[PDB]
Amino acid sequence: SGFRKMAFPSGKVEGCMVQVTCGTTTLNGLWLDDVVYCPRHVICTSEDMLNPNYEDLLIRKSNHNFLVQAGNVQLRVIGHSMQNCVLKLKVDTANPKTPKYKFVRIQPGQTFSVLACYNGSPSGVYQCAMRPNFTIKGSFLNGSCGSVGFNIDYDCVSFCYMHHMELPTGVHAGTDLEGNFYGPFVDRQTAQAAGTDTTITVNVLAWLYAAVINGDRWFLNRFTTTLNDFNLVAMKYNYEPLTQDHVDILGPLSAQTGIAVLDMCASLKELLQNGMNGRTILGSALLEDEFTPFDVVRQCSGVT
Amino acid sequence: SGFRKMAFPSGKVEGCMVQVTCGTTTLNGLWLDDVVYCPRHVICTSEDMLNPNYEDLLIRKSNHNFLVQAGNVQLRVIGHSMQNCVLKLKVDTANPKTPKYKFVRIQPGQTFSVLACYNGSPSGVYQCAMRPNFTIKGSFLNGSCGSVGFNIDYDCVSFCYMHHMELPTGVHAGTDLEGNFYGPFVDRQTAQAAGTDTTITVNVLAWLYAAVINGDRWFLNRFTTTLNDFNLVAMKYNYEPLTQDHVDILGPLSAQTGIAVLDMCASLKELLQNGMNGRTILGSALLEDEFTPFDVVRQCSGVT
Ligand SMILES: N#CCOc1ccccc1C(=O)NCc1cnsc1
Ligand SMILES: N#CCOc1ccccc1C(=O)NCc1cnsc1
Repeated sequence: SGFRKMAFPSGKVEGCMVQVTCGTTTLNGLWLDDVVYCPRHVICTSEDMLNPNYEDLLIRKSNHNFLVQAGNVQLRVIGHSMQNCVLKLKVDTANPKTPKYKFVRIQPGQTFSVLACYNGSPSGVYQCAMRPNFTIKGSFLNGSCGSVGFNIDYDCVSFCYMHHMELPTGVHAGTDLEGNFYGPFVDRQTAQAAGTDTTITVNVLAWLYAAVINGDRWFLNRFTTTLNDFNLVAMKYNYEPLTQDHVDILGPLSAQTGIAVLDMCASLKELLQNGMNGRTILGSALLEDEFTPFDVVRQCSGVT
Repeated sequence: SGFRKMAFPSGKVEGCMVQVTCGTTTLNGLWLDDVVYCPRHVICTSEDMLNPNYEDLLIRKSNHNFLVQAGNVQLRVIGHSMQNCVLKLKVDTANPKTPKYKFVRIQPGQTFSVLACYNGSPSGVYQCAMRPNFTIKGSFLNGSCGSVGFNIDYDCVSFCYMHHMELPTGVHAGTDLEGNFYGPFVDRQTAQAAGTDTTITVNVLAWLYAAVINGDRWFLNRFTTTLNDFNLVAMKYNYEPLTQDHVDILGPLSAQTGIAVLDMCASLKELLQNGMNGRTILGSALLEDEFTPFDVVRQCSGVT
């Protein structure tokens, strides 16, 4: 019993964190096999950040200009390339701590763990979610660029995110491990406002099932609704539209608790229309949306 | 920018997790040097849990009865002892992944990271706090016993907690690494109700400073208070009394933000007397108390 914002064990990802220096800029890199992956803005100076031409800037850089340090030992750069907004630094040594891995581009609503690093060293681990506006509400300071988001399936690490920047509103933007940004963000110091931060409806439902399982049942009501009715209510409150796909994904939670998905929707509907009235659900005074139906099933079953 | 419930990187602790089996019971163990530490209720059967005499139960167990498995390889038990509520299994091999470590008994209000394990394998990491009633609001299922709480200071892991049980109210009880329970809990299936779960006042103040630093300032008011006045308000709301020691601990946060500790207390006082009025602080609708003044300083400065 008990429900917590749980991150994956970070050991496998710690073994990949390196420090990348180019000129005076120092950020983090991800070392998998003989390749070190890092944000391309490592090649920029504070004067370049406003409007950089990365192709032009990269002409001035050679293999010896990128200083890669794994722990306290220097890695030899035998090649470099730019793929979208990341740099791939071919080193002469394969990372001996390289776990089994995949590079996946996740959808908004999916959650992942972030290993926050500074100067190639891990400082903390926390759980995140790709917001519907393609931002992440991380906790990142200057020098955190290069830190990665990830999911683990027993022994395989699926890298999904790499941190690149903080928007003027304090939220975060980054790429997948192919260098493609999530959303419309560009790696330059320009006007980039985020879109509507809507609530992940399927994740709030999953978190309501996690509360029923753990004993919090005060919010269960005598009502039901239809998908269309609930969606009219969800539109008003800036909640993502719930689809039949989301209902099917909530299937094993509905099955375990014996509460039909549309019944839980009518509970969510009343909570939106009436508030919590000073009460709490899983020790939280607001409707949590950063646990997927999969995270609930994993945490509640004990998947290792 | 951004403030998250951040856990320490778990790699160093993952390298210590082993599986301990005694008869039909299987729980987790912590392998440091040539010693495997685990809860003593590993020697109990479901029939013993009601009223066990661990000294008597232990007479029937020999070195070969405790099956220690580090990863997929078996560890040889060359000795066993009981220290309070833990068992120390002397193995023939020192753990080659033993980090620098200390065993510390923490006070209530202190926070730590938990590495939740099942069958010796880590499944998740989250941040906890020793509640003022000596319980922890963890996320633990059957077989999670043996999972440990910890803090890291650069390279040294301070082990502070080992999970032992779940009280009938769904909260958790456990020991320090010497086997001494936090609070009055006993490792038996008996009536054990928790005391008042008061709010950690110094941690709410620290979290209010973390919000000011990160841009959330709506709650800052034109008022101030005295320690005695604030404490009368804190008594009413089941908040821990604030001491001059807590004021001094909040010194660097007060210094960085330029907001006197007693001014932040009057902000906390108004928030307690008037509620949040549907607003949020650091994306939370309730006053967070599981970040110490040290955690705020660490997260906001980027200590690796
Ligand atoms: N605002 C802002 C940028 O500062 C940061 C704050 C938090 C996390 C990362 C950075 C960071 O180091 N970005 C560097 C950068 C990215 N694209 S052009 C320069
Ligand atoms: N209620 C209850 C116990 O079940 C648990 C739930 C969550 C975490 C641990 C346990 C657990 O395995 N305790 C075993 C135990 C501890 N002392 S006598 C038997």
